[PDB]
Amino acid sequence: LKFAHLHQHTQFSLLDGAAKLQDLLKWVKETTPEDPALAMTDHGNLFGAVEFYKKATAMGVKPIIGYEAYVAAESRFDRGYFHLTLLAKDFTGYQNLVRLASRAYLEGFYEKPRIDREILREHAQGLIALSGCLGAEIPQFILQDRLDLAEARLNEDLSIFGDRFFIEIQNHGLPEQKKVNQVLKEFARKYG
Amino acid sequence: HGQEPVSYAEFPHAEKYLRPILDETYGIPVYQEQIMQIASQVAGYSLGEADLLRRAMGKKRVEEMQKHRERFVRGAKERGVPEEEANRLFDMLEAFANYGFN
Ligand SMILES: [Zn+2]
Repeated sequence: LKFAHLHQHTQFSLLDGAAKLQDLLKWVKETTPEDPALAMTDHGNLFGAVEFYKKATAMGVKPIIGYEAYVAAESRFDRGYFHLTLLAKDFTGYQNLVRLASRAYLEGFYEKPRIDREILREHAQGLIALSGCLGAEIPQFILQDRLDLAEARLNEDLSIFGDRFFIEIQNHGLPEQKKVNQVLKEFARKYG
Repeated sequence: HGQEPVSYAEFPHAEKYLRPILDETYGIPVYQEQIMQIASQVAGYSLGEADLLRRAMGKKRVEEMQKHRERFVRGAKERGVPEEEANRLFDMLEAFANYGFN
């Protein structure tokens, strides 16, 4: 009964990232010998992608090029934002992550590099999406006691990704996660 | 006037805790001490901590109320209620806490 982190931040998350690229991979290697996997998901950037790939593969761990996108509330031209974990399915998905990253800085940069559900739909091909942390869209609507918006937003994302969308469940010692993970468990169960 | 049964069909499992307190005032949690007694018995809460729990409702802090909700349910399940009533009991307690008199 084994585990593989799909939501992990490295040193390349410049503000809040404290996990170095070398010592992180060996911990994942030493903890799980059998087919180790790790996903680099940093805050609105794709800096370590190549360095993470060639060092992970150098240690025998399978890399998964991720991207925790800052998603705009409505449009990226608006001048806050929301979190959303995106994972590369295949090389088409890698190219689409590279574009979403690029457009975050070039086009939709206000405070952070932000993206849109418009352009996410444009570059959805080859991206496995997750529901995200407390800072993400659906979990935040649950905290606002607006279940109708959460579900409405869930339908919008399901129109984009289809069967590639998933309900991210994470638990620390936090009372907000109990209310969210409960309501996410219902949504998870309702929509297959 | 002796013209309505003071029933507790909304909280059947919590009825045995609710009655001894609220029968003196016909089911309506009017006083602050009644909300503390409910809180202390139903949730296995300390009577001194029930005083703190009243102040948290009075202050109505944004997300700190959800710490007590979790605390309330944890104890509530251990006593009798099926954690469908405990959350909706907290809705009643917080609602009548605003106009709760000493
Ligand atoms: Zn996040």
